[PDB]
Amino acid sequence: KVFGRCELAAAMKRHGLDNYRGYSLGNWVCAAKFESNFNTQATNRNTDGSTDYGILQINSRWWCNDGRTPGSRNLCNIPCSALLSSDITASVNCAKKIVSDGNGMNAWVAWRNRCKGTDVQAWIRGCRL
Ligand SMILES: [Cl-]
Ligand SMILES: [Cl-]
Ligand SMILES: [Cl-]
Ligand SMILES: [Cl-]
Ligand SMILES: [Cl-]
Ligand SMILES: [Cl-]
Ligand SMILES: [Cl-]
Ligand code: NA
Ligand SMILES: [Xe]
Ligand SMILES: [Xe]
Repeated sequence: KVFGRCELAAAMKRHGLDNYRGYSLGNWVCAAKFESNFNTQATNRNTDGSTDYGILQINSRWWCNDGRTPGSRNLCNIPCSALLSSDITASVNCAKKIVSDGNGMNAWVAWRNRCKGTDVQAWIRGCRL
């Protein structure tokens, strides 16, 4: 599923991401925009052989199990496929673990490079919510 911006904002809000660990909803929407272009099915292979999954591009090195990332953990206790669902619950739940992990949203390289420090509220501007 490719979310619309406002539709994703709504979904993220519903799932308790707005201001989760202090990160306003625009941060999450922005991160999702640049991580996946709001596409729940987004996948990207990393050079280390791990893969990033879903609307927030959660990595199999730590967070999910894909059966093909040797020595990996599965800290969200989920198959990485769960992260590709049109329903964002698993992505959100895993994102919450990630962002609690100590480096906050810097875990998401696109957030750090494209969202951090920017007018992230623009991403939820005009949305009803
Ligand atoms: Cl957009
Ligand atoms: Cl915001
Ligand atoms: Cl991540
Ligand atoms: Cl497996
Ligand atoms: Cl694995
Ligand atoms: Cl684990
Ligand atoms: Cl933080
Ligand atoms: Na893993
Ligand atoms: Xe991929
Ligand atoms: Xe998400």
